[PDB]
Amino acid sequence: QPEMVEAVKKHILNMLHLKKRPDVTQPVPKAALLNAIRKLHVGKVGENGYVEIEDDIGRRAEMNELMEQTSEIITFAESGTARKTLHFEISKEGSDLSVVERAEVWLFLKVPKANRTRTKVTIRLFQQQKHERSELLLSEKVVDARKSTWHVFPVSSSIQRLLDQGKSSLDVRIACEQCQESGASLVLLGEEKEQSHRPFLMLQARQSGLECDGKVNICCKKQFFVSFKDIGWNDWIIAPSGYHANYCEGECPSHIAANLKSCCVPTKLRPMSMLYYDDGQNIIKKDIQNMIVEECGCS
Amino acid sequence: QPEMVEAVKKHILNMLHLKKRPDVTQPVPKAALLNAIRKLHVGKVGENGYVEIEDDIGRRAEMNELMEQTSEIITFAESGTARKTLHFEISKEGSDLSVVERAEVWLFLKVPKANRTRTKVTIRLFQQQKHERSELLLSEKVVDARKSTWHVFPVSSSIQRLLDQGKSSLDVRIACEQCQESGASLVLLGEEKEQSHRPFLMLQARQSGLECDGKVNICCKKQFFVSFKDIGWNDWIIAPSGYHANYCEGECPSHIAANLKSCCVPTKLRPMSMLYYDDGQNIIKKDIQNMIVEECGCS
Ligand SMILES: [Cl-]
Ligand SMILES: [Cl-]
Repeated sequence: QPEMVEAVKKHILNMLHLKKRPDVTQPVPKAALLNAIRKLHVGKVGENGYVEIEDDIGRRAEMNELMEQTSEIITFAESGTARKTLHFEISKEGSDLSVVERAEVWLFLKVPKANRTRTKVTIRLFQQQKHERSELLLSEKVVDARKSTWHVFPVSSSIQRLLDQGKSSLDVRIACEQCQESGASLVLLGEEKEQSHRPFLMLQARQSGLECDGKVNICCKKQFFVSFKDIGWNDWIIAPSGYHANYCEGECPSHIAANLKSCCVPTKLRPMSMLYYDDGQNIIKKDIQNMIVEECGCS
Repeated sequence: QPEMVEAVKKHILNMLHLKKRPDVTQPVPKAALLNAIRKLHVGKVGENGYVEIEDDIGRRAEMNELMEQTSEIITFAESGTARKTLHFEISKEGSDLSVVERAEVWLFLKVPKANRTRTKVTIRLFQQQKHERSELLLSEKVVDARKSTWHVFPVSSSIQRLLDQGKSSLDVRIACEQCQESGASLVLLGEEKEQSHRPFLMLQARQSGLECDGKVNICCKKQFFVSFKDIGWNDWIIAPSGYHANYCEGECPSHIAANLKSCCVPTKLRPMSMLYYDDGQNIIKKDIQNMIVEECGCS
């Protein structure tokens, strides 16, 4: 365990391009430090003097991973069998994704000649479900019918319910009895010169690698969190409080049945930002790549 | 070479969770597509129909790497030997970094009793250089002396010149003859209850792994760019135009003089976003992690 701590310490020093940790010294007073990192927006400070890094690159990494778990699907409407009906055949991708972050229906309201009278019209979207036939109110929206424009119909929860039912098919009847009064018309089939006005459904959805537990020799990640306070480094390391020193252990079966050998290797790496005294007078905010191992696998 | 293309194709399909590429079909008309990805801000379109991804996760990755090459240094002033002089001993970190992105001097103007008369005072910062003694005008700034507040003195180019001269020492004489007229005083030594007003210099600076060239067997990255147009995939792949299929080749010396074996392994991975037809009706924008290999090394 002391050897592990020494190893982690050497690792940190190497990534910071330091030959050793800074000598102890009476540093710049804490008030000065906090004020400086506050004004430069380097570190946000709560009361009692707890410091977090304001522009943490690790948070950006987590955000990127969120994007990596998120897919955006554009489904163009197919003509329905009935009048004023659209068919949406959502890709199987949406079935793999569990959480519906957002879903919109885009319909283009075409107003050939501008009309101020009856400025606003009520558009309704009915999901045609069977078991014989009943209609769900997908969306009831009041829109402006002054000029030709796109209109957006939020249908998040309804698409969520649809996917939860294990379905990716969606037939939509559209109703707008006041539309022609305003001299307006909903482009339901993007045909010919109005083909750039073909309606569509947008769907942004999320989806929601061994760790060493009791696994004997297989390639896995051992989690070893080490607080800087416990290893006597919290004097020159301002932030964060600790370091997730996860590492890859185990052996990997070869390609014997390119390269034959296989190694237990970090397959998922996360960057980490640090705020520290380089000496008694110099505080450094630094962003280090490949600092934290998130997953291990066989090469 | 056809086997390499097949390998890349299989790789892409695997990362997209597809068993094979989508069957050809008469897709949704290009006008509809472009309009849809434009309105949803999924893909920016120039004329002639060239498509780029608007929220490319790869660009975010490049930005993160820029942060990983950038350090921010806070140097607190030490008392000079002369009157109204501050000494800045910049960390050696700044010497490693070549490009000075920005540098500021923060000085706190303390106005005990508010004074509207002589609203503005001229503060000058003189860098005291020798070879006997001459003074450079670091900064000449006109500031408001109504209330006690911080003032920021841009010194980017001057700190750049200092670092270019291979020096990290900086003595600054400060002049403000109009300050006491306005009942103001520059906190030069953050002492006692004014210790949170200790002046400081901020410095944000940048710094500015084998590739297979003719290296026989050492671990390196082979660069293989493949355009989707040339491999007949540009019909269902809307963006980007091609794929940097870089890969790791070579052998790695062992740890014989943990794990003994070492493998040529991607040490630096970059994520890539794709915009593609899942079928004739469904366009998917997806962000894939660990898609592009940027560097290879021995594990
Ligand atoms: Cl130590
Ligand atoms: Cl093919």
